[PDB]
Amino acid sequence: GETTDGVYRVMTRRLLGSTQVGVGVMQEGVFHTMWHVTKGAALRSGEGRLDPYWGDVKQDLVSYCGPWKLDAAWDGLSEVQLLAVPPGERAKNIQTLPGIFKTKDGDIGAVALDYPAGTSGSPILDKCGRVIGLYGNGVVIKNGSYVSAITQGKRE
Amino acid sequence: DMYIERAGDITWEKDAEVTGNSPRLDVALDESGDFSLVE
Ligand SMILES: CC(C)Nc1nc2ccc(C(=O)Nc3cnn(C)c3)cc2[nH]1
Repeated sequence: GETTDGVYRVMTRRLLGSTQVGVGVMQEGVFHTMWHVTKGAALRSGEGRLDPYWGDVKQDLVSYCGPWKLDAAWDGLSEVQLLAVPPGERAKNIQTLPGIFKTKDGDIGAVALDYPAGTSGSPILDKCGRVIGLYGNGVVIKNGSYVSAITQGKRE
Repeated sequence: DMYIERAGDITWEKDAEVTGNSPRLDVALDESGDFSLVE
């Protein structure tokens, strides 16, 4: 069905009413979201079907209809925008300077914005509007707030 | 059955709400894709 580039909501009619489980990005005919949103299950777009193509539970990412297309990276210096798509609320851009997640395998950018779990999959953008990652996989800090990593896949 | 609905264009918006801090956190990623605080 709908194949236009842009940000989309991922919904389900399995629970009470219509519930938003997450968000995703459509780009170059490929739908990109986080694994914990769909659990790798197939999606419906109008009257069409989107089948998974690639996924990895450790990276917490999944791509539909084709391989991962998003290849932009945070430069380690500039502020970025979280194009948040919250449940039952309109798309809203929020600008912030990312922090860092120091791991044994390298540093990763991290946005200190807190949004419901239904917001998972919302894109994070650079100055030219390119998608540098997805929001939704992070940690709960001392003061109870959520801090998400900037999660980016690999483009082959 | 999960379904998708369009929510908007992906663009940088000038003069957006500027909020949020920049913390440097020591973390670990487990085999199931879960992050945890290392202190
Ligand atoms: C702290 C609270 C007030 N807010 C809060 N925003 C959240 C966003 C995502 C998740 C979440 O569960 N993610 C995940 C990524 N991978 N998996 C398996 C599960 C939790 C959140 N909590």
